[PDB]
Amino acid sequence: AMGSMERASLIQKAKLAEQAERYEDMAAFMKGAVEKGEELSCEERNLLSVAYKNVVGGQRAAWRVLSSIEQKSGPEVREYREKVETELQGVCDTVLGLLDSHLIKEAGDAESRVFYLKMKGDYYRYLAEVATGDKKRIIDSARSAYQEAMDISKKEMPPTNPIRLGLALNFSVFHYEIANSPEEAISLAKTTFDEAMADLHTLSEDSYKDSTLIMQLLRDNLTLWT
Amino acid sequence: AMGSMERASLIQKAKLAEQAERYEDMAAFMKGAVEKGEELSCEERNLLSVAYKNVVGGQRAAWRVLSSIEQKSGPEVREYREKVETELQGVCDTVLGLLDSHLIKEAGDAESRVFYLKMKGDYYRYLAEVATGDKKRIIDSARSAYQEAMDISKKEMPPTNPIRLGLALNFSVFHYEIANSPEEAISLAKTTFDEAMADLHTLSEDSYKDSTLIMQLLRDNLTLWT
Amino acid sequence: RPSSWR
Amino acid sequence: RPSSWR
Ligand SMILES: [Mg+2]
Ligand SMILES: [Mg+2]
Ligand SMILES: [Mg+2]
Ligand SMILES: [Mg+2]
Repeated sequence: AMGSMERASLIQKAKLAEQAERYEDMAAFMKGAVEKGEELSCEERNLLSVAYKNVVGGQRAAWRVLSSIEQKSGPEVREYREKVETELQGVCDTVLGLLDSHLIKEAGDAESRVFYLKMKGDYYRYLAEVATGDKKRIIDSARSAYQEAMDISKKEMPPTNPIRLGLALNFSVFHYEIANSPEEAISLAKTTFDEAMADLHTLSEDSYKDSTLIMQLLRDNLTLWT
Repeated sequence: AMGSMERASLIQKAKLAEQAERYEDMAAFMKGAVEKGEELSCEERNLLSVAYKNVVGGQRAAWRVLSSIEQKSGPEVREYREKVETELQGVCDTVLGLLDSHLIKEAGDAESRVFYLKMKGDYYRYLAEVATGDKKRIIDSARSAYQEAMDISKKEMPPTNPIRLGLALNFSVFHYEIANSPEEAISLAKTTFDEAMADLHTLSEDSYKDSTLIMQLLRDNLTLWT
Repeated sequence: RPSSWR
Repeated sequence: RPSSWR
């Protein structure tokens, strides 16, 4: 639907939609920008991620409320949970489709390729949260994406790089919540935290603030898990 | 789109959507229930009101953010504000359409007729907030609806009745913010508050809590306005 | 912004 | 629920 709008206007409107907390609009603007076929800048990648994370985050929260009601239990609660589930799956498939056509294959720099592979892992993870039918193949798809991202990140990025940190955080969550691997989750969070800590001395004040924020999330998880 | 779903299932799903904070869904379920053509119960009326108030409330907040950006200022901010504006107008027209076809004409009891006329006033008020083109006729439509509601409420309901209180609160806001009548707004809020205060002695503990909550909103406005 | 019913 | 990146 956004084929007639200029790329720059789509990006401008995504920023306006963010300010207005209109995340569905923001996602549609960024989908349109991606479909222009040009690579995305760092800022643009972040706009894409914020938009879809907010959309799917609302869906996931609703799904969890409905699934809890359904667990406690006519066909209505199941029907509605299924409706929300299908809508969530659709959003995940849309994101995965953008990554596959053709953001990942055009991403050569480590910052972009890791970013997109992390996103791929995240959206398969969300699919895994609701899967019951090929749960295993979905889980393996998430794992593979996260693993490729981690292999690049460890080769190409310092241990304090925020995308490297956020990837490791989310892969640890994948292990704990999806793969039933809490020890792997804790290991990963601890090693990531400690290697980042040892590299903080290299950073500026601003970079330090960025890295330590994400480190605190790793710590929050380790506190919950141990 | 809801023609094939049972009325009771639509009401059940509206309640589930509320619990899930899926207000767009909740509004669509309640629109479907209204279009079954039966009158609505008290609880059902409240579900209808909560759904649309949450939908339009988000639109209004976004419109305000965009209008502020536009005031500070290519065509993009105006275009997007216009998009959100048109979507808001559409929701208001949908609600007004349900009230006109045929909720108001079938509402004979004071509790239902006042409720619907208050809603009619509220949705014209939201249309007035964005109007620039027949602002005057929109403002007069709100006023007339609120005035009919107030005339019934004063005849048929005690001064502590929550719907009577909420009507007076919103009509006072209409005077202050839309009609450029701050003295009328303050008068109305003060008289409403004082007449309610004098009638609290007649209430149960639970009814007292209900009435005093809305009275506190009248007071909050009088504090802001004086 | 004043309070309307909520 | 643990924290993922936010
Ligand atoms: Mg162009
Ligand atoms: Mg490239
Ligand atoms: Mg039937
Ligand atoms: Mg009747």
